[PDB]
Amino acid sequence: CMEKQRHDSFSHSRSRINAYKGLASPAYLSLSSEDPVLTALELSNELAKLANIEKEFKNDYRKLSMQCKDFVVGVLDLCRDSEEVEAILNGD
Amino acid sequence: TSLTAEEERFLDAAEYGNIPVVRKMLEESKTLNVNCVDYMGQNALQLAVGNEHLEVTELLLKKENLARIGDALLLAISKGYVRIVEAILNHPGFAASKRLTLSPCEQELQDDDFYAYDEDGTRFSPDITPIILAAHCQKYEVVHMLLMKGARIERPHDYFCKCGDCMEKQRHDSFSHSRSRINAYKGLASPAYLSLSSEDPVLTALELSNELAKLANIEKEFKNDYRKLSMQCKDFVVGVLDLCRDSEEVEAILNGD
Ligand SMILES: [Zn+2]
Ligand SMILES: [Zn+2]
Repeated sequence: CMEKQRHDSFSHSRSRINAYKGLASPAYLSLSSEDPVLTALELSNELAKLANIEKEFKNDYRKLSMQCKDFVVGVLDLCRDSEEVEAILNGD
Repeated sequence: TSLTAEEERFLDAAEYGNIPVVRKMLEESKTLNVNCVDYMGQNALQLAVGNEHLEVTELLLKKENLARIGDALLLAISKGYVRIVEAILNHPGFAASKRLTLSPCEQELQDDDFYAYDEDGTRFSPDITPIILAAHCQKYEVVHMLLMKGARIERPHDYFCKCGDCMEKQRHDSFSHSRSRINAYKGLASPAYLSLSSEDPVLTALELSNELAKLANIEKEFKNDYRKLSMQCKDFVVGVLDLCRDSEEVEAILNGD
């Protein structure tokens, strides 16, 4: 990370933004791992913290956290049974 | 894939609509059961219904023992395949049973995979009947067809009802109960269902709008849904009024018989 930071820091930030944009994809969120709603919530929190820290690409990280929030609310929304609602509102 | 070569050929012929190939495969073949489905795929009937093939769907429906016929009907109703809907309704399963009128969840013991979908659930909510789905889509032709069969969207009971059926539904899965009530009212408040449901549809729309507004006051949880449905009824009333071009039509709309 330090070697990447020494030269071309702008490309370093761009690469981090692109990697998080890949992680915060609804497709990647759903197909990446089991319990994708918890993963989406944790990733959204991490993106919000990074938006606080960076203070330069704040709109990008806010957009990505919005994508994660949209994924969480969309996964919740499609529930049509109470058991699905209970499973989403609390895991194993 | 657990499927064999001949059933793979039949499935691709049905999905791509190769009517001669499907007819050759399904006629006088000991093997190649018609209701062969992939592990996580679609039935031959579902393939021939999702892509409009009235001839292929009719050939599939010719076989007496076919699975997920109700799912094929729901797929055709969700779309505009009026001829496919008519063909599926002409099947002896719908004609000589209470299957069409009642919802997939509460029609019968539902042991047979009539309305069933790929593996676990149904294509739509288990509470959505064919007529409710048609009203949802505002399919005027399909709504009229289902009405001619006697399939009418039954009005849900009062919010404070205390009968045995409503209480039993309330005891477990109350969220699904509320979802079913919302879907039934969405079917009732369809402009298509409002117009084609009964005589004097403007009065029916006004009364239904008032009932929906009262329910929005009472529920305080799905207030936006009931406000949207009452807005749909108000739009229907104003639209029916608007199309008047003669004073007699205006007088008839502004006061009934
Ligand atoms: Zn590092
Ligand atoms: Zn009741």
